[PDB]
Amino acid sequence: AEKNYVMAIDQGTTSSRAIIFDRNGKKIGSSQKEFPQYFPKSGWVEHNANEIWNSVQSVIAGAFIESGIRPEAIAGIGITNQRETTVVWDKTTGQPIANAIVWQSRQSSPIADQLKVDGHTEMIHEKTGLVIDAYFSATKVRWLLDNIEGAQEKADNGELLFGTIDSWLVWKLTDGQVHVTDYSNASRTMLYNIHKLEWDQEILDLLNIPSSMLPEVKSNSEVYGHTRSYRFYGSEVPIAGMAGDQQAALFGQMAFEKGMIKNTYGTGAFIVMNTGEEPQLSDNDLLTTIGYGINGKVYYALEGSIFVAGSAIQWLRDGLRMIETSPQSEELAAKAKGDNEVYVVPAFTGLGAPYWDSEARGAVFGLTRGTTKEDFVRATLQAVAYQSKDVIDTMKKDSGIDIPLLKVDGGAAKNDLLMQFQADILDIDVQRAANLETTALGAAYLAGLAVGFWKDLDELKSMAEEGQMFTPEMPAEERDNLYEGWKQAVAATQTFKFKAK
Amino acid sequence: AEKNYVMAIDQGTTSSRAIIFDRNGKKIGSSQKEFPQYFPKSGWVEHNANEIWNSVQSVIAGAFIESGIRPEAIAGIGITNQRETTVVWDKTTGQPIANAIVWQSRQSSPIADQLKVDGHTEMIHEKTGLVIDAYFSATKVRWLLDNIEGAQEKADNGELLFGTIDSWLVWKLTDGQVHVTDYSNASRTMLYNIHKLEWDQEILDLLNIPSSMLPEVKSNSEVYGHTRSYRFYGSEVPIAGMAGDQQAALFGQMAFEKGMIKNTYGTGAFIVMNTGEEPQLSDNDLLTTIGYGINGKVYYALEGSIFVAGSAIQWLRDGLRMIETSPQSEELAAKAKGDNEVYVVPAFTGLGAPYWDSEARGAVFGLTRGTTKEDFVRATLQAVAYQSKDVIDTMKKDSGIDIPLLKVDGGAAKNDLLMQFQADILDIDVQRAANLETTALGAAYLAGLAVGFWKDLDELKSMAEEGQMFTPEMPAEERDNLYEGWKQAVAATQTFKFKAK
Repeated sequence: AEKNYVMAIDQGTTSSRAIIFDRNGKKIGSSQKEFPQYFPKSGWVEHNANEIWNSVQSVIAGAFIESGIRPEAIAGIGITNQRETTVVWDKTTGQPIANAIVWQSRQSSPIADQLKVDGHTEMIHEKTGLVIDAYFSATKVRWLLDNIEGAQEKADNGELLFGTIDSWLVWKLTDGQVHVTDYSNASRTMLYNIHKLEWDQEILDLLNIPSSMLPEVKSNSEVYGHTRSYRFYGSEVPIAGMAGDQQAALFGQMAFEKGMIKNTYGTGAFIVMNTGEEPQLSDNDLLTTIGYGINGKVYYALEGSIFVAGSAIQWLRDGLRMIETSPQSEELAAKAKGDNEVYVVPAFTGLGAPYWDSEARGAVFGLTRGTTKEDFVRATLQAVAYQSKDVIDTMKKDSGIDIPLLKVDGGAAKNDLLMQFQADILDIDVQRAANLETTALGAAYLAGLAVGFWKDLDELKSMAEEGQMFTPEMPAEERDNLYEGWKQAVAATQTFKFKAK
Repeated sequence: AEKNYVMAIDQGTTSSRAIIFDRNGKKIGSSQKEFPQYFPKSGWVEHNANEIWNSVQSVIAGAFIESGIRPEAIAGIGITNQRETTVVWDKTTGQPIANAIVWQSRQSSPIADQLKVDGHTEMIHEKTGLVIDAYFSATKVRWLLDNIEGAQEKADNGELLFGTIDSWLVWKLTDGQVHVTDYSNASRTMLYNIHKLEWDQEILDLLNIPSSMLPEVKSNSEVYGHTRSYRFYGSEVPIAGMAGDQQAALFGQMAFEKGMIKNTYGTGAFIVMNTGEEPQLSDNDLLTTIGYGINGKVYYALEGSIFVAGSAIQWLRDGLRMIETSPQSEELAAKAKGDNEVYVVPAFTGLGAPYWDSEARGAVFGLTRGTTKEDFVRATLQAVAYQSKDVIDTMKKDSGIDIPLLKVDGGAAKNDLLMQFQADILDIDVQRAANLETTALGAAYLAGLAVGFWKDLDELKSMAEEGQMFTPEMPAEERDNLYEGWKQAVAATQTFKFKAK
């Protein structure tokens, strides 16, 4: 009955993963599994919430199998997830009313556009810290209530429940007894007032979304409940940590103080800076969101979202069929002999921060007869490094402070050439985490703190390990020219706004 | 809780699988997973027994996840397995002393040859119904005790245990509380007397194998014990059915009466005929083994083993890299345009029944400038149909009876073209099971009968499923020419016995 381990579940965009950690933060067992991605229409991205649940069941079992640990030895469970993605389900049957709409989907953009034409931009920003876009949960719920036959009526009759992925997983783990979400995930819905810390009745009324659908909002570190005995191999394990994946990574990077910033390279790339208990500054071209709430306090953050990063490589593999495997991209890019003047702006679903141009589409520039597959792949990889600079330069201007160090993590961070390029273009040190899955580590820490597995933040910091440090080694003239080309490439991309009439 | 399902675990040569069945015998959930194959020296084949256990834990979990059924709803578990494969482990640590030696391995052939030169053939055949060969467990255990430093002494002191895969799995499921095996698996060890129904001391003494290593032998349908709640996802479930995979298939085909025969096409192909409560003395060139023990009686069988069947296709994929995937073989074979005079005799590790020539190796004949990849693949696939005829003709000769019908199952039986060819060459009806995994079905039936899930054999017959029937449609002339060529090819293969030095 000795509880010597904590489990973290990371439900991502294209795969789910579960990891069991010991008191020292060491990985004892891990498992990962992909699940189906659906693209019913150009720009639309959907997931089957039941398939997501099955992938989570699979990796939880997989982690126990690799570790050889008994479920009764788990002290607590932490859950982290792809944010914004929306699920609406029937409370009695627990069956989703349709596929979940992924954060990547643009299917609800017409609703978002209408909200802007009505002049609600400043209003929404004041309350939520966000920009009006189909990226967030709000318009996705509206889309579901508009397009799923009889859904609005069911919702008005209090038969339907809304939830981002964290809420959906806890509902499953507690078999319908707990319907909750944490501050971080709630702030990404565009339905939550991040200053008053409550669901915004004004926005809810505006979008005709009943309150009966909404989960209780709680902190990121506390016992929300426990797994049903039959939901965790006979044990009732405490579910005590919850956070959106990018915020969990911030916590896992131990970015607990104002100014601390990180970038996670995954399906998309997300730069997040801790701004403390007071979001006292300008957040122009960025997002003001809740980093995490612990010990009765709420810590805000500034964020810059780059929608397409790893998915650009997936496109080279599945769309153009240019590369056989995603990891192969690194091999090909390292062999590029071009002048490095080719630019790929993979804005498949619009440009993210600091642009926020939903009308822009993917583009390529500087192509010559000598451009090779290697050059094309290299340009595609470099795009995330360039836009990360666009975001960091914006943060520096908004915060007014200086950023001498960037902590990084995520799958793509494994590419040494790319991380070196990132440091080179930014002209600041880039410190990679000892273990790329800092997202899961962050969730584990939140749960661990809630159940006393770890006594306080200081004990966490004592587990810190030093990861590979990448220092700039590129002249000012070169990096200036490289970045200038990128700026002009994005500008040209933004001029192409063809709309068939 | 209410028990409305039965689970079957089939631990095969290259993969493991778990299937959950309902009262009507319908599949509610299934899962399969491959595990590592090790080839240390040419002719040697080994498995890591812990990796096999992990593959089983994986598919058990996968079957529950796909089915949506809870372990508390399982009435009983049936276990079936690759036969002969040997594991020797430390009773205390539970750790295997080395990799398990697979039935395919020839590493113990020097030990088997030495037994023949010493003239023990008649003695062994009379006691076990088998032939002296590295195929069976006996020489594998001796190999382990000869080559694993300190193993013999630990065995003499009773610290080591021996077990075929079924025994190892039950040992793992009961966390070392039960060390048992069934009649069918014990009969394949070449250490068990199938007439007296007990381990044979004379053979044990001959091979210097301590009786302290041996498991208790029980029937194929009875509760051997219950799972430990932490070894079967939270529940203590009866383990009530156990049988070698080929015998489990025989039971699943419902070949309960004397004369009923079947062939299972998988990694290898095995023809098994039920001989009733009487072991057939006229078994020249074949094997007399135990089919299964149930209702207080023991039913024997006559067997013909074709070692290389599906593994020949695996060879075309991984060895010659002639085909991209195993299923691609059928598509290629269907396109062959040659006159079908190319013969492939895939005796990689020697010829099985009715030849039993351990010195023969793989060979090909009838090649011409016009022979294509398609022709080569078709010839490879046809080899199993030809040797199956060699086996069936031997059974007819030994039993002195006709065989009008042959029931077939197995993953490879899915090839309509191959099954029709089988029927054409044999000139008899070939009835394929509606459910190719009759092996798992047989295991589920044995376990079901043991826990009263099904009351009797007549109830099993009631849920019988009708499969595709294949009738001969090839003229005697073509039929005889095709087969005559095969006989001449095998004869030529047996003349090549080159031994360096």
